[PDB]
Amino acid sequence: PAPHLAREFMIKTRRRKGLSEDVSISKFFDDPM
Amino acid sequence: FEPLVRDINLQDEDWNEFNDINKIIIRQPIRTEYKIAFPYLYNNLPHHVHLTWYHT
Amino acid sequence: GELYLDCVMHDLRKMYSEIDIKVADPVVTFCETVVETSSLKCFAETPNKKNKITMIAEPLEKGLAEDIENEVVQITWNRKKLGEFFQTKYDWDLLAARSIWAFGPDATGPNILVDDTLPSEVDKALLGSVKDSIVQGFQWGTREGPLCDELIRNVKFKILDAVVAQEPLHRGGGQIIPTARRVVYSAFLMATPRL
Amino acid sequence: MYNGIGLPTPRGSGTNGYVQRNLSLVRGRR
Amino acid sequence: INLVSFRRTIYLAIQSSLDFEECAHKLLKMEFPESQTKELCNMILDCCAQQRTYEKFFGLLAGRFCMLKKEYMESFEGIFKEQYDTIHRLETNKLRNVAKMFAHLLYTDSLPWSVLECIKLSEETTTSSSRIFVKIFFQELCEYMGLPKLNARLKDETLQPFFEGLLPRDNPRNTRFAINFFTSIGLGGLTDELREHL
RNA sequence: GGCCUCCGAACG
Repeated sequence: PAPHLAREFMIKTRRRKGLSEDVSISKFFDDPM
Repeated sequence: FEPLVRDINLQDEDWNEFNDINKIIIRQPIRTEYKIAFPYLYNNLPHHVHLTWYHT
Repeated sequence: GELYLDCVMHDLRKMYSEIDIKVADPVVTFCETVVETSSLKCFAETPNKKNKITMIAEPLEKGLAEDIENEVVQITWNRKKLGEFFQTKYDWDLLAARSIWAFGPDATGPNILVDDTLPSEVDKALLGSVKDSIVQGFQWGTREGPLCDELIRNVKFKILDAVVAQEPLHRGGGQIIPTARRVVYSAFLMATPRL
Repeated sequence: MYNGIGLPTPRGSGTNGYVQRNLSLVRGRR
Repeated sequence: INLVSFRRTIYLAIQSSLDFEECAHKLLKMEFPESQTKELCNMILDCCAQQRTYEKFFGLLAGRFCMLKKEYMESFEGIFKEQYDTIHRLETNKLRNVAKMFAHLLYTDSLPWSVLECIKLSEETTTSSSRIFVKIFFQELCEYMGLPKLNARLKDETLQPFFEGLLPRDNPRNTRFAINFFTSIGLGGLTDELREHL
């Protein structure tokens, strides 16, 4: 009933789409600063 | 009626993992009436089926 | 709709080619968006250490998103008509509405590209020469979001610190275009995205 | 064969057990 | 007559229908009114302790049963409060079954709420049935209930101050006798709070 | 929220 359905739709969307779990863009995308 | 063309069971470990997903979307518990009138909803054994009468 | 899936399944299998085909359960196509503005600044650098890209993301207005779906002012129209549409519609400043670089993906998706900064107005050749590069890389990054790899909606981008190259051969398309999606991914991450 | 449950041959074994959902499945779902 | 026949059918379906978690569909299919709910819980516990050995199916039927509706878990709280009034009145062999069912439901903790407060009688006042059964349910419930997380999490759940015998600090006989009875029953470091407080 | 296979006569 809660946003867990949307976040689970993103995680399952990446798993079914062939993408890694990711969800952390700090180290991957952004600079360490 | 009967199982008709289906004999007993036909499946595969790699085919079930590719077609289905351990983690997938869950909204409704797969309504049979939805798959009845929609031959594209149920892809199991679509052979010799007279169906798809839309509304009224 | 599901009717096109039924006629496409019965047409494909029952009409075009007869073969065993197993289809998975249908699902809606997810989209990418931004709930809030990006507070953290985007720090990007070329692999050859030449050009540096910095930008921030902000959610577009409701009338700006719906107008973006309606296309609002024509992209081929002069910048004066765009400044009059954004200034007379979203109450944006003349310099802010006149700083728009490029539109969203395929001039369709609600993604704005504009550079408003004090040093940006000092060097015109920096933003002009760097326009086709960042926007050339931002078009590919706008189709696949940083999370679900979906088109970004209501995504506003404003470049702040743009380092222009010694020689232009130092930072090329490979040092610019892919780096534009990384800064957009960082700004989208700090922007608290929403599907 | 209903949705999720059924016996292809109803004459196969004994009689078709008119199953429902079990007053406990709702307890496990809630 | 109504409770005799209701207990005859409840015991007939209780001794039958293996994996009683599925038998809950028949128990709820009986459609007993609210007046037969409390008597069905008391007689349900009587059939739970009537077996020759401790049965986990009774704990599962009580967990799902009591976990079904609000008056169900409420009937488990009130029925557990009435069960705490047994003490020496309960059978010796059935005390292990009451400790196994009460320890199984206590491990889940869902339906019981104040059962932790109703336990822990005074220092020198006991029937030895709640002390021995409290040691059996404390050892088994300590093993399967995650005793470090059960005692550590139970310390912040305010269950100890709500219990008479579990109260440390002021009362010397409660904390001291609780340290001697707990440490003597195998609690080990679980009595260090009452030992240092005493 | 429902779905209830059952179903016998000789000869030998």
